[PDB]
Amino acid sequence: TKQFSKVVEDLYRYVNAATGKPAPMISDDVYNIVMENKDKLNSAIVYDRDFQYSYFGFKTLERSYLLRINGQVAERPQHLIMRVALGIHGRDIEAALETYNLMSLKYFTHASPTLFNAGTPKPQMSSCFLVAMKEDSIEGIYDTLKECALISKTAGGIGLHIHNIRSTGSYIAGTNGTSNGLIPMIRVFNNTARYVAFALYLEPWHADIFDFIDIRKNHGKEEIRARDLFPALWIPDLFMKRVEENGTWTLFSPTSAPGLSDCYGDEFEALYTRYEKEGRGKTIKAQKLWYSILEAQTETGTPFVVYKDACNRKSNQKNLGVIKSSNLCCEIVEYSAPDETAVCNLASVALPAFIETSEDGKTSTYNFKKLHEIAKVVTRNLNRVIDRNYYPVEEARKSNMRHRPIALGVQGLADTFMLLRLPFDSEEARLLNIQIFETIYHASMEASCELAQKDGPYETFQGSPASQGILQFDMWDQKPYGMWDWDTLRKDIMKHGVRNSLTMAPMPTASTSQILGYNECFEPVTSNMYSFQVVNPYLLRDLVDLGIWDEGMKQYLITQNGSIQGLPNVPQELKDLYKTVWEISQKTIINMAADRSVYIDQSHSLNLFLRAPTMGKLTSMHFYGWKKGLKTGMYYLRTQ
Amino acid sequence: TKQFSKVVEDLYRYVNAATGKPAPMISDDVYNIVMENKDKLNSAIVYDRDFQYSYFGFKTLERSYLLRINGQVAERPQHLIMRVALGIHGRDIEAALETYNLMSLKYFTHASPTLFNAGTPKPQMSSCFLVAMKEDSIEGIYDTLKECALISKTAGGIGLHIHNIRSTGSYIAGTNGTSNGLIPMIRVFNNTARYVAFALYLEPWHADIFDFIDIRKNHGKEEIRARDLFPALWIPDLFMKRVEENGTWTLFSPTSAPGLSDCYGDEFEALYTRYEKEGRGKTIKAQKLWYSILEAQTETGTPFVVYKDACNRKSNQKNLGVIKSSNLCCEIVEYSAPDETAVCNLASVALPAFIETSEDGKTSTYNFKKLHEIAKVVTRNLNRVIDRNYYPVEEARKSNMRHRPIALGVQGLADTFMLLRLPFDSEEARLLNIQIFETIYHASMEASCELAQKDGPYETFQGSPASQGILQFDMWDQKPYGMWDWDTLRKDIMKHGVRNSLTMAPMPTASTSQILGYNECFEPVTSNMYSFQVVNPYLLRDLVDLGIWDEGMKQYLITQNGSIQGLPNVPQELKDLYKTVWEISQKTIINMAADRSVYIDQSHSLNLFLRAPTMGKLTSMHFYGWKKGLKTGMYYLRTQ
Amino acid sequence: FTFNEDF
Amino acid sequence: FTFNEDF
Ligand SMILES: Cc1cn([C@H]2C[C@H](O)[C@@H](COP(=O)(O)OP(=O)(O)OP(=O)(O)O)O2)c(=O)[nH]c1=O
Ligand SMILES: Cc1cn([C@H]2C[C@H](O)[C@@H](COP(=O)(O)OP(=O)(O)OP(=O)(O)O)O2)c(=O)[nH]c1=O
Ligand SMILES: [Mg+2]
Ligand SMILES: [Mg+2]
Repeated sequence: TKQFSKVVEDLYRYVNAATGKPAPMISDDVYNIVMENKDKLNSAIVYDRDFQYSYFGFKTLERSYLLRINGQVAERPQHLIMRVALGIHGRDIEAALETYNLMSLKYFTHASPTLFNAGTPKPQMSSCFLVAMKEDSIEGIYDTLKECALISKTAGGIGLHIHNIRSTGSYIAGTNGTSNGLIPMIRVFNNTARYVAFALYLEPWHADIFDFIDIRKNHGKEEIRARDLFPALWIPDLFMKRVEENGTWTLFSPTSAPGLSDCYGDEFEALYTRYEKEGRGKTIKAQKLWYSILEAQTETGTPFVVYKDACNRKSNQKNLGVIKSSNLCCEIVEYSAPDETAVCNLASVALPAFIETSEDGKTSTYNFKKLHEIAKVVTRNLNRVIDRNYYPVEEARKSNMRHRPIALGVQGLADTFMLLRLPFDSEEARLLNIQIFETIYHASMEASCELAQKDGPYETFQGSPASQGILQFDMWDQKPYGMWDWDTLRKDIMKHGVRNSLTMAPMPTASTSQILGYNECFEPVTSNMYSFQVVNPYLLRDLVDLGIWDEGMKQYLITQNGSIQGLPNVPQELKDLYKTVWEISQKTIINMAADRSVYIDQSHSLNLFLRAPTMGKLTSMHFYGWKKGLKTGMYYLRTQ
Repeated sequence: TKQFSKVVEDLYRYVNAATGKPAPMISDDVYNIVMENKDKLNSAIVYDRDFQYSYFGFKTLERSYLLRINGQVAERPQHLIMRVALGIHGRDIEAALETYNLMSLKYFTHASPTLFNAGTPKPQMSSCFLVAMKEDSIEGIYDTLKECALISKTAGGIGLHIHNIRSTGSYIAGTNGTSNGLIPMIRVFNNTARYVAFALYLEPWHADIFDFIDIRKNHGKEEIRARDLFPALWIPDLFMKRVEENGTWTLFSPTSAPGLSDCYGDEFEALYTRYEKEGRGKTIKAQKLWYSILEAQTETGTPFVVYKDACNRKSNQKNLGVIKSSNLCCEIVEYSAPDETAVCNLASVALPAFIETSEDGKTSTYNFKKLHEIAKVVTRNLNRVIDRNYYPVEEARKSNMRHRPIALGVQGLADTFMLLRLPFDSEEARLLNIQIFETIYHASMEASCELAQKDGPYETFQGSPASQGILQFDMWDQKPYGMWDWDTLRKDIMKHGVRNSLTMAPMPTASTSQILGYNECFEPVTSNMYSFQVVNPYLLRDLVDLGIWDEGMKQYLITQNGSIQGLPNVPQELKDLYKTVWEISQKTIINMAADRSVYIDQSHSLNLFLRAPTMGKLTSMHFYGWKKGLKTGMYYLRTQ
Repeated sequence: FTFNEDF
Repeated sequence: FTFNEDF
């Protein structure tokens, strides 16, 4: 239509012809805003920026993001972006226009649900939810089920923790019967998910643990499986110790050993230890469970591994109570309770947008000042999203409004390293990683402090680590790299507060990185060849600058896993620079994750890749991340 | 232990050793009653009556009814009976002692759940529940699901009606998606039933009807089935007309044709007809659906057939609103709503207990006066049960307390006919059937009127048919057979009310008839041979009185379907008297069901038996019951 | 379809 | 089980 206000007209007046029901695609609110500002809004759009995408990147928007009329695309990309900008900012036209420009130029983007839903009548802009199992009763299980069903009407993922449901064989008052345990109850939630993804969180001392970790096994032992949901372990340090030292581990039903999931560290160890001596559970060899874990991971990629004590000891939300899960993708570490369902408010900064080639020659630099700036903008966007969001359930509204947690992420890390000619595993990639995550943390906390000065600190700020001057890297007992002035930031925080309980959680970017044409989040390249036929564009240009690219190359690069090691007409500096993730030591991956993590409020989704997997390599890879103090030891195990 | 008060002591003080939790088997209430009356109670028991059972009848009590300690029977049958008597009557010791004697002598019994649960701490004495689907929304579906889960913690069946859930393809506001329809939602309830029987009720104009009636088909078209639940049709007369006259039938989604399940008879016809002309649905040939129905029944025995208009036009509960289902077994016709879940309060009168052989010779008579009397006792028991019952959900408490419906049944009809030497199909069996059901209706309504004089009429009595002098047989436009004075009864009812909205619903007796050694309810014998090796005892004695019984008979009777037609050394009077249900015309079965039904408040479970089934026989058998004014046209189709 | 038969 | 390896 080439006129934003007109496509807003069409989308707003849309009527479902099949039924005769008016089916508005835009909220009253955002429609009134567009009309009262139609000239400023319409002439702000730079339609030239629609060509600033790729083919497969534009096709991702076209296939799934751009609003449609009669199955016909009704929005151009600039319209979608301006819709999202207004959906976020409402009446703040100048804030909207800035977000429009920065997003359209590709400095950052917002998570899928924001892009779908910003500026529509039910604007559910948040990626995921962390649900507490409400109580160990039919009532609690079915109240929780209803809530998960309600959450799934507008979709976005669910992380659900079930440490409190009594295991198989457990006694039930007023009946001859005993509990069926977890698996049967998991099958109820699976079925609801199917009717209307799910991650399930459990502590490894739970007596149904062996069955739980095989939830995704292929060999179908009938009604003891549930493929559809993802198991995630919530691992206490004691577990890992016992495995390392080859000792024992005791399985309990939470009704015979209550409170285990309501404490952590030493208080857990003491309470767990007392329960073991009172013969309340069933003892086995720690390594028997360990073995079963790694078999499940080797075969299914699951369960995920997130360290409970690391999460809780190093969370600014520790004044709230004990955090009992993470989320679907293993980056969110936010408190939940029967009446508080934690929400993920996500957006990603495009890291390559800050590469500048300044003062002639091959020299490119990285603009940390512009990064600091854009991270400040996204932090403010994300706060606007807390408030303007549609909450599918009241538990989620209560959680978000009370603690106001935010999750800033990144995309194009690998892209950034490659454009700057840095091998992922170099000392220069290692330093740039630290600096980026430092500036993003400093900027988000600075912007959040500004917000606290304007609107007050979040309700639960007092008594929090941040209020006592304890920032994230402090909880790792480190000094910050020191590109930014932390003293002054910390001073202002203790004086004024921050608006957000939490700020950082580098997530799986997935389809929001496909649109901008960057590699997923903070990962390296899985292949120098994706899909059709597309080779790594940075690699492709280097092979064309040596004049060696042709068809006697496209074949090779295909039937060779997208790898370039072992190509004879290829300089060593190129091999170093375009290692596949299978070709990078996972020790380097974990080291670099440990570096950035001192600057991460929450966690981050650490996918791990093992070429020639053995139970010994996996065990070592796990204990390495664990001794590194990682919160998320592992998202998916990818293999072979 | 031979001492009731002592076994009450043991059961009350029971402790679950595995857990250390005190697990009382008796309520505080009933325990205090036993102790304060221990001498009267203990010396009332006649332990000689434990031998007044059969082997397989005692074994039914032993296997499943008698309370147990460490998996060891802790109650003798007289203890169980005295427990039930006290559970029903509480402080009314003289009422308890009467029920004790009458039950122990085997004049009547109570439904399974009463026998299990009477006098225990959660005394859930009611057989089944009729649940309304609360609303066409995720909220309503999941509130309904929770309620069904709650009901299943203490078991007893569920009849659930789902006429209000929108069908496959139906529009949903705020989404690109359309509804999955009924089958997927049925699979959610199936799974809950499995986790924690179910009958499902639907009107045949619902657009998912074809899939609904095949819910139990063997050939497993994956996730479109749900074997576990029973489909039951709620058939409007218009449907049957259209099939008979070979015309059309229109399928609607209740959102495009709302209110159809909230009217009946002519008002339905008018509203259905208007919707058909407004082109709101999809027209097909009535006989296409009909055909599909009979294929499903022939193959699975389901769906059940209950006539909506017959049920509603002839219900004393019609002042409440429109009745939208029956129950699991197809005898209950009671109103339900989102906040009122109808309850089945069941007990069966043992019909053979009234056969008397008076003034020498072969002459036995039937004591209708003693029948009238015992029916009066059971009516009062059943009212005590309304009040002393534990309700698993509030919807059910509200329903029972407000309208106080009761369901008296029978067992040993066939037994009665055979002991009196009457062929099931004789004019004398036809008259005795009418007389029995007349006296039971007269007695229950008389006792209920007495109760209304003592405690007031039920809350919804005014504006009801009964309050305008319209009794059940009146609604069939018949004169009562007239063994009892109806004028005087009707007069007292209009003056004083009745305590119960409803009184009669001859049900499947099942395991409560196995204990007393009688044939199921109002059915004839399926075989003259059950199970081991037991021949019909009345048949067995007649073959021994001709001296022909041996092993060259036990073989025959086994490999011959338990039939005696086509045995040469067997008199014609015997063949007539011991016809198998396969050998009795189903026309006679339906005629006799139509006779008693003028005296039935609710409905009765009419199982039908077809020897050499054809689509034509089944169609005829259906239309015959339908033109007979039957409420329940068919419970299960048994075949072959 | 046949309505009126011996069953 | 072996904790300390080349991965
Ligand atoms: C009723 C029921 C419960 N359960 C599980 C669900 C919960 O995890 C647990 C408790 O159910 P509850 O509904 O809490 O049962 P209850 O109230 O009788 O509790 P208690 O035993 O303490 O007296 O048992 C089943 O697995 N199957 C069942 O049929
Ligand atoms: C959300 C959802 C609903 N349904 C069904 C359940 C109900 O029968 C029906 C309505 O769901 P509702 O929860 O009532 O959806 P809604 O509030 O958006 O209602 P409406 O369309 O009128 O605006 O759709 C599905 O089958 N699958 C789904 O994912
Ligand atoms: Mg409980
Ligand atoms: Mg709705």
